[PDB]
Parts: sequence; C-alpha cells; structure tokens
Amino acid sequence: STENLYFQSNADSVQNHTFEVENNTINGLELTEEQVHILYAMVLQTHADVQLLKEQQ
Amino acid sequence: STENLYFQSNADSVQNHTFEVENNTINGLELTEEQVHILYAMVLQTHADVQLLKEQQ
Amino acid sequence: STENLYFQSNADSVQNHTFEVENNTINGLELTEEQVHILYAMVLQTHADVQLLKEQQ
Amino acid sequence: TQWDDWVDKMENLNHDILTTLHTARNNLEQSMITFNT
Amino acid sequence: TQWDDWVDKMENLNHDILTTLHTARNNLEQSMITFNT
Amino acid sequence: TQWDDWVDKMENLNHDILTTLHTARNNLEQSMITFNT
Repeated sequence: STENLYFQSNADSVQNHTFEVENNTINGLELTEEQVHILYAMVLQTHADVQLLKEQQ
Repeated sequence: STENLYFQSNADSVQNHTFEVENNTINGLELTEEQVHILYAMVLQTHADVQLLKEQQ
Repeated sequence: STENLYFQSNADSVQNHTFEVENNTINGLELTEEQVHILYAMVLQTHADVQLLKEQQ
Repeated sequence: TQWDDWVDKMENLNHDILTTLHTARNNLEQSMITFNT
Repeated sequence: TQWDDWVDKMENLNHDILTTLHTARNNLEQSMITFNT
Repeated sequence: TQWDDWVDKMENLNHDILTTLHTARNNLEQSMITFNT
C-alpha cells in the first residue's frame, strides 16, 4: 500500500503545516497587538507631557 | 454508509473551521489596522502641538 | 472521468486559494508591522522634541 | 474632545481584537481536534 | 524632511494594506464558493 | 525609567515578529511543496 500510504502522509503533512501557518499568523497578530499597546502607552504619556507644557506656557 | 458519511462530515468540518480561522484572522488584521490609523492620528496631532510649542519658544 | 476530474480540480482550487489567503495574510501582517515601525520612529522623535522642551522650561 | 473619542475608540478595538484572537484560536483548536478524530 | 517622508510612507502602506485585505477576502470567498460547488 | 522599559519591550517584539513571520512563510512554503509532490 506504499503509494497510497505515502500520499495520505503528504495530505496529512499539508493539513498540519496549514495548522502551523494559522498558529504562526495568530501569534503574529497577537505580537503586533502587543506593540500597539506599547505605542498607545507611549503616545498617551507624551500627550500628558505636552499638555503640561501647554499649561506652563 | 455511516463510517464514510461521518468522516466526510469531519472533513467538511475541518475545511469550514479553516475558513473561519481565515475570516477571524483577516478581521483581526483589519482591527489592528484601525488601531494603527488612530495612533497615527494621535501622533500627527501631538506633533502639531509640539511644533507650536517649539515656535512659542 | 469528467465528474471526478472536475471535483479533483475543485479540490486543488480550494487548496491553492487557501495558500493564497495565507500568503495575503502574512503579507498584511508584514505591512502592519512596517507601519508600526514608522509610528515607533515618529513617537521616539516626538519624545526627543518634548524632552528638549522640558529642559528649555 | 477629539482626544477622548480616539481613546474611547482605541479601548473598544482592544476588546474586539481580544475576542477575535480568542475566536480564531478556538476555531483552530476545533479543526485540529476534528482532524485528529 | 524626515517627518514628511514618514508621512508619505505611512500613506502608501495604508493603501497597500487596503488592497491586501481586499485580496485576502476575495481569495477566501473564492475558496468557499468553490468548496460549496 | 518607564520609557526605557517600553523601548526594550518594543525591540524584543520587533525580533519576535520577524522570527514569527519567517516561520509562517517557511511553513507555508513547506505545505505548497508537499502539496505539489
């Protein structure tokens, strides 16, 4: 059953790498979201500094 | 035809959840992009405030 | 073998469009990451400007 | 203010992305389990 | 200026992401329709 | 400082995303090659 067994193995391999691509992509999205949270924090902090400067003027 | 019918049902289920993962991931990307647009706006606005401050100095 | 050939063609088409969705999504992530790098640069530059302003006060 | 509205939009998007990633992962887990039936 | 170039890069990326998401969704819709043939 | 820690976190995430995209693409390339066997 070599041929069939091999091609079933390939089909399973394609499916599993697809699961892996999806996992990688969801993880990538999660990482960009973490960077966005940091940028958001930096931006809020800079805004507070700027507001103080505007008052001090 | 129970066995075969069941496993065809599973194959369809795997395919459909794959469509759903892809839909979720595209939607997630679209959401991060919306946050990026907001951050970009906040950053541009802060830059304008900072420029005025530099002139006022 | 028309029926079978057609449905094998459809199966291949589904698989290939899946590869394309994955490629599009990875590319999209890569693009958002590039925007994040730019925002990060803009934010760092604005912070430096703000720091100078705080010293000048 | 325009700044307050951006903030409110940002918070709502934080929540939508959290739910969206959770759904994506749950759908991925379902497909793997089904595939390994 | 460096700031103007960042702005120009940001605008071009906004456009590329729009096209990329549209293509992703179109490819997804094609695969679903084909699968449901 | 809080600012320095944000910077350090940002740098580490830049690296993780680079590796993650490289892995995603490598897995995609593997699945295509296997499928076209």
